[PDB]
Amino acid sequence: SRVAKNPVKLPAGVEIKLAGQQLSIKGAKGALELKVHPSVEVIQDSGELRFAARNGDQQTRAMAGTTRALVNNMVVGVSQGFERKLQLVGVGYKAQAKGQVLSLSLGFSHPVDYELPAGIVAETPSQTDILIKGIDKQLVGQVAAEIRDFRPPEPYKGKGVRYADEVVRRKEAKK
Amino acid sequence: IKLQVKAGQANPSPPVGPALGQHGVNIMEFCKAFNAKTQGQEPGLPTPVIITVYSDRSFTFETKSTPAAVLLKKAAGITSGSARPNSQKVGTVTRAQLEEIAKTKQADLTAADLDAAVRTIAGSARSMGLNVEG
Amino acid sequence: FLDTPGHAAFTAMRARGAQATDIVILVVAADDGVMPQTQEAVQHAKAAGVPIVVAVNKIDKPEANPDNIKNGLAALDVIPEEWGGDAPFVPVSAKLGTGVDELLEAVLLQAEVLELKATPSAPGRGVVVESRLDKGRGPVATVLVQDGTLRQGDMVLVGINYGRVRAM
Amino acid sequence: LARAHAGKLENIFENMGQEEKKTLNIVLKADVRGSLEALQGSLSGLGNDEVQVRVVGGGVGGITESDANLALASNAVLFGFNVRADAGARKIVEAEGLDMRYYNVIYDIIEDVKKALTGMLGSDLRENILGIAEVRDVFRSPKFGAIAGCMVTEGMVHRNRPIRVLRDDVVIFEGELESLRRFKDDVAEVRAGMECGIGVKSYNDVKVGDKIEVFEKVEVARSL
Amino acid sequence: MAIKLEDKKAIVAEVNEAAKAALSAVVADARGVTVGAMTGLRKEAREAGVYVKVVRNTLLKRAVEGTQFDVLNDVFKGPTLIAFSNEHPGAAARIFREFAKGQDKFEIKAAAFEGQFL
Amino acid sequence: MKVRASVKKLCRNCKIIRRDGIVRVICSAEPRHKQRQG
Amino acid sequence: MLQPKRTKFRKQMTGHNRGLAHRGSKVSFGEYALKATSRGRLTARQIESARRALTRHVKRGGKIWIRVFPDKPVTKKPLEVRMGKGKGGVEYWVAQIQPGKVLYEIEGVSEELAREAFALAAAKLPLATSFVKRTVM
RNA sequence: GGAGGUUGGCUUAGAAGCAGCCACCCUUUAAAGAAAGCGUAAUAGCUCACUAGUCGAGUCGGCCUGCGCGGAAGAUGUAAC
RNA sequence: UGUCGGCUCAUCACAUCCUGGGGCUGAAGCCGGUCCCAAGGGUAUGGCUGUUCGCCAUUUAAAGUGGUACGCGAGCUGGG
Ligand SMILES: *C(=O)[C@H](CCSC)NC=O
Ligand SMILES: [Mg+2]
Ligand SMILES: [Mg+2]
Ligand SMILES: [Mg+2]
Ligand SMILES: [Mg+2]
Ligand SMILES: [Mg+2]
Ligand SMILES: [Mg+2]
Ligand SMILES: [Mg+2]
Ligand SMILES: [Mg+2]
Ligand SMILES: [Mg+2]
Ligand SMILES: [Mg+2]
Ligand SMILES: [Mg+2]
Ligand SMILES: [Mg+2]
Ligand SMILES: [Mg+2]
Ligand SMILES: [Mg+2]
Ligand SMILES: [Mg+2]
Ligand SMILES: [Mg+2]
Ligand SMILES: [Mg+2]
Ligand SMILES: [Mg+2]
Ligand SMILES: [Mg+2]
Ligand SMILES: [Mg+2]
Ligand SMILES: [Mg+2]
Ligand SMILES: [Mg+2]
Ligand SMILES: [Mg+2]
Ligand SMILES: [Mg+2]
Ligand SMILES: [Mg+2]
Ligand SMILES: [Mg+2]
Ligand SMILES: [Mg+2]
Ligand SMILES: [Mg+2]
Ligand SMILES: [Mg+2]
Ligand SMILES: [Mg+2]
Ligand SMILES: [Mg+2]
Ligand SMILES: [Mg+2]
Ligand SMILES: [Mg+2]
Ligand SMILES: [Mg+2]
Ligand SMILES: [Mg+2]
Ligand SMILES: [Mg+2]
Ligand SMILES: [Zn+2]
Repeated sequence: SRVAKNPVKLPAGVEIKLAGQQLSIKGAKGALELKVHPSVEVIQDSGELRFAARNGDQQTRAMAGTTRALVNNMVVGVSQGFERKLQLVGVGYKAQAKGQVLSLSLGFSHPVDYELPAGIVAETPSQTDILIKGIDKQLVGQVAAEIRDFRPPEPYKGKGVRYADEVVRRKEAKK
Repeated sequence: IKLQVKAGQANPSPPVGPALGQHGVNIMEFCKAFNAKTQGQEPGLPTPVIITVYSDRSFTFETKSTPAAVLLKKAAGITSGSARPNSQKVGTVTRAQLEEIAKTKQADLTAADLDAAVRTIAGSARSMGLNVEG
Repeated sequence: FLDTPGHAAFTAMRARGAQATDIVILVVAADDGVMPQTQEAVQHAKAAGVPIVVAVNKIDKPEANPDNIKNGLAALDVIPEEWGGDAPFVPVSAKLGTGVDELLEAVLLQAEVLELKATPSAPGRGVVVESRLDKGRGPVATVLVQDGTLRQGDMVLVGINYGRVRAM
Repeated sequence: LARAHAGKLENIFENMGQEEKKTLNIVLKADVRGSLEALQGSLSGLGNDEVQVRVVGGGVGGITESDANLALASNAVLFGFNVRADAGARKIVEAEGLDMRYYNVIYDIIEDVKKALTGMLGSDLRENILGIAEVRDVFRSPKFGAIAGCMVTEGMVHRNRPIRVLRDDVVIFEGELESLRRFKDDVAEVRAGMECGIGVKSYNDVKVGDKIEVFEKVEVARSL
Repeated sequence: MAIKLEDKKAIVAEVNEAAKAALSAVVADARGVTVGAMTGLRKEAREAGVYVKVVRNTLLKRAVEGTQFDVLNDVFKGPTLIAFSNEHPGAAARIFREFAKGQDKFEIKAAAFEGQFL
Repeated sequence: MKVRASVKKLCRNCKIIRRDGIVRVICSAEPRHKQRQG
Repeated sequence: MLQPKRTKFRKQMTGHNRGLAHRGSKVSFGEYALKATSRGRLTARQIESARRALTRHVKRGGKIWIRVFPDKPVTKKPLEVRMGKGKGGVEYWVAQIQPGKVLYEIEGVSEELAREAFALAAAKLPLATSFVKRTVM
């Protein structure tokens, strides 16, 4: 249980609340993150944060390290931020953010308009780059995956929306 | 940029083309390199050239050692290497011929002594389909 | 004006267009870039020893970007009027009619050849552009006069056929 | 005449070197000389190593009686690109079964010539097995000399299929099955595990232990 | 890879035989400019040629067991740039100072001109 | 996706995973190495 | 395939297959062996199939022994034949296998090459097998 | 960090590690493949392999064995306690 | 306990022929091959022959494979 044993090492400006099995983290530049704990973890509080198990079961050992990682994401998510870079490849492919609506042109008859949910915000520095700014990983990653699923990449020419940290296989037509 | 000029391109610019793949600059100003450098080894040696765009258009020519492909082709036989190396000899080479260009190519080669320096060209001539003998 | 087909089965025909043109207009689409047939066309033009003026077409499309064409054509040794300056480039829109007047200005500006025709009073001399057989009036030959003047009722010798012109 | 003779000499030398080729002969008419030369040049790279296409008669203008009965004398296909046949050529085409196609784009002609070329090759005569029988005991019949009383060991045996008799793994006879019997029944098929009587008129050389093999040939053809 | 059968033993024996060289030794930590600058410092092999080498810090303590340059045990932490001279004590300290003048890497750990704790 | 009674690794980058009661092979390099069941 | 050159009698009773193989359970010639751990019988087509699948994998030296011989003839009644009317004719030859019998042996190869090659042979046999090494006692 | 001969030779408008074929050496090193992948029209430019540093105590695999998991598709209606 | 085929009328299974959803491809596109999920609805007319079947002609998105006393004569027929 290497992950569970490791303390969280929270930064300077972070407010911690602990109502037993209910936890909430307050941070500057984005706040209001909270989650509930399963009944088999003890969170001792100090200048740091550390996680321990209650039972000696297999599932308790596995879930002790999951609760540590979830809290670490919350702590970073309020102090720092989470962003996931996307880029478009192809001809005529362009994106444009107009408030809370992100319009994409991905080679269909109609242009797709995607409604960014509350919380995260997207911004387009250029016509072929999308940023998904947010404070939690699950909502940022889920939205970036929904947008990417409109026109996923092709092997023969590589066209389509792709993760900026993604490797795309390529092939050629025979002969 | 690491283009390889060929004995002069002041007037002609078929292979010079210092505008495609790099920020296009003055061609008339840059093409005068063939005059100041004046090649050095006949009007046949293709020499390496390195230029910098600098701030806006400030040209700067460095000129490196001649490539070790024309010396191994235009000085010891046919100027074209064999299609299949190490399978059909292109032309015999003596140890003195390699040592003739070894001192001229004093740039880099990371050689502490001339004993090791010859071994660098030996692997180069083998890849060309030539035959090297001591 | 001579209009030639663009497919690869008509290369000989394209050659026949090169030996009579005195100027080549190379049309290349801005989106599609340089393709095999435009390379073959510039090969024909070089073999003919003739000046080349291009017209980067379909510029009205949002894609456009008539810049990679410059590099591609420079690779085949067709220097733009900029850079060094051998042949003039010009963007046109064909079906919007933007830049067509400038293209015409560029092509008629090629008076550096001086286009001297010798006398128009010489005996006619020309080349056959095409030929066909008509069921009502026999062999019909579409010929481009090169110099001299061709008049009705004149003895003509073309290829191995000869004869005199009933009609023109 | 000189070019025709030189081409004949070269073609005869090459053909005698290789073997023979299957030709597809066409009579081609067009409206303009440029179209005719383009078609002739483009219909030369369509052949293969075993089939080829030949233009036996060209020309410019409508389809006439002369080229109609020139195609009649060469089993040729009569192609007219942007031209029409007159009344007499139409009479001739109706009288016999000559096939005449009209066109206005050269690529339709190319596609049709390719489709016609693809219909002149029918190999892949490899065999696939159906059953094997093993001979044990010998009988005689008035019409068929030697009757092999045998047992089918694998697969199936059908009354009229090509056969292959082999003893000690070497073939001796490659005819077909003529008489198949179950006692006195004249059955058409026997499955493995069943005993039967085999009779072939030309086999005539039967001995216990000889293997009899039954197969079929399926033609998957080739392509260009 | 780097096994303990002979990769640790051979490097220790070679370094021990190299510990009997000139007393002065130069140590630094090159986590900066590319190998070209490292090969630039290797150009001294033609002119000066003191040691131009860097070895594992773990095996550095095991080596130099002859009590000739024992002061380097307490200074070889993290990266090391052991550059023990052969003759003319100095040189390595002076050359690297000029090398560090024209660059931004190189930390210079200590020296070994006779018994001297940095 | 290849469905067989006997699934197993086909190269160095294959992984054996159990997902909701089914043994699967997922490859990060070659998409033909995907397998199900077994 | 494998079968006796001649036999005293053409047919045999089915019999029973009981007991363990106390005789033929040692590595007597080679260094490694394939040993049967379940009882069944090999039909002289599985023996030849497993031999070719075994010698092919080695293809460079090595000596190979076969310790099983099919000497029991079995009959089969043809299709569409009633019960009785005499015993059927001999179709193939089989060998009785009891648990603990050594089937194949090999020497002159590495342990890993023999272990790979006996795996290929065991996939052609209708019974459980195992890999063993030669010991003094 | 991930380099120099070096755009290896041929081919190609142009093939510069990375269209295709042949070969696949040397050099200073701790380490770097005539290169496994992405990208360039060809360059350029982000990776990997490999090596050095930090970390700080376990890690890898086989054998025997109890109970379980897939392999497991049918006809009037659950319908194989 | 009336045995083939035809007519009329059906009902179920899924080991799916079409339509629907997917993975791989030696998948450029248009078409394909193979495997997984899926039983809601659909799923020819004739010439020959007593034929089921089969072979032909011309269609269709497709002309599925099987169980039901090889479904169905106290529902018809009677060519075998
Ligand atoms: C003929 O009677 C045949 C012989 C089998 S082998 C003696 N049996 C059945 O048709
Ligand atoms: Mg197009
Ligand atoms: Mg699920
Ligand atoms: Mg019995
Ligand atoms: Mg006994
Ligand atoms: Mg177990
Ligand atoms: Mg089970
Ligand atoms: Mg059931
Ligand atoms: Mg049911
Ligand atoms: Mg009744
Ligand atoms: Mg009905
Ligand atoms: Mg039911
Ligand atoms: Mg199903
Ligand atoms: Mg199936
Ligand atoms: Mg289906
Ligand atoms: Mg379907
Ligand atoms: Mg599919
Ligand atoms: Mg259905
Ligand atoms: Mg249905
Ligand atoms: Mg239903
Ligand atoms: Mg249902
Ligand atoms: Mg419904
Ligand atoms: Mg009908
Ligand atoms: Mg019918
Ligand atoms: Mg009838
Ligand atoms: Mg039914
Ligand atoms: Mg039933
Ligand atoms: Mg039935
Ligand atoms: Mg019935
Ligand atoms: Mg039925
Ligand atoms: Mg009735
Ligand atoms: Mg009835
Ligand atoms: Mg009645
Ligand atoms: Mg009744
Ligand atoms: Mg009644
Ligand atoms: Mg009757
Ligand atoms: Mg009657
Ligand atoms: Zn894999």
